[PDB]
Amino acid sequence: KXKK
Amino acid sequence: VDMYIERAGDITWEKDAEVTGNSPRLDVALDESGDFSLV
Amino acid sequence: GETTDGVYRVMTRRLLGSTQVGVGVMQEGVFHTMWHVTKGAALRSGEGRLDPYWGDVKQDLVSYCGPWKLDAAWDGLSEVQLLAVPPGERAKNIQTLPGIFKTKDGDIGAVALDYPAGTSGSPILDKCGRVIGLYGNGVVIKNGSYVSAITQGKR
Repeated sequence: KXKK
Repeated sequence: VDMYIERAGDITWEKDAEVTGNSPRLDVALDESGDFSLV
Repeated sequence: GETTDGVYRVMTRRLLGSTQVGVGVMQEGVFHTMWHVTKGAALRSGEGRLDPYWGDVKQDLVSYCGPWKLDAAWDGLSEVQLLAVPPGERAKNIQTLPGIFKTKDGDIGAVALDYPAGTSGSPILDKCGRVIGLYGNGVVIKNGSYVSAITQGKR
């Protein structure tokens, strides 16, 4: 994720 | 705040594409605010 | 022409540079994205305004200008493609076999692909090019990698  | 959209391409399936990633089998829960969590 | 079919970046700007906060799908005059991208707020498209129409924070989805139009479903069997539109990078197709989110209310396809947060809303496609869901609501597993639900609304 760079949870969204 | 200026929230705006910009076109980024056509939606098309790519023939002969790199297939990658695994396929996990997870037990999860979803709460009323849209959060998924591992169970 | 502010609602021509396609995939779009969702951007924010203040007095300085722009930031890509997500991605969405324009289909049949309706813009589709994930709730956490826009927080359900209005969008500008050129000189025009797109107003929120339908949404659900539990599904983490929102539609603009009309009801949710995307109705194709993962068949539970076939490989799919993420049409990833990452910040500052061109749209790219990534093919994968989904895994599964097993929940008390049933199974959901899930893709194990990792992208920046602003890739949220990128569409997931079946072999006919239909959008079977949007990427970007998921979990982080033990090793720090990511698994996204294939999030689809009800048409």
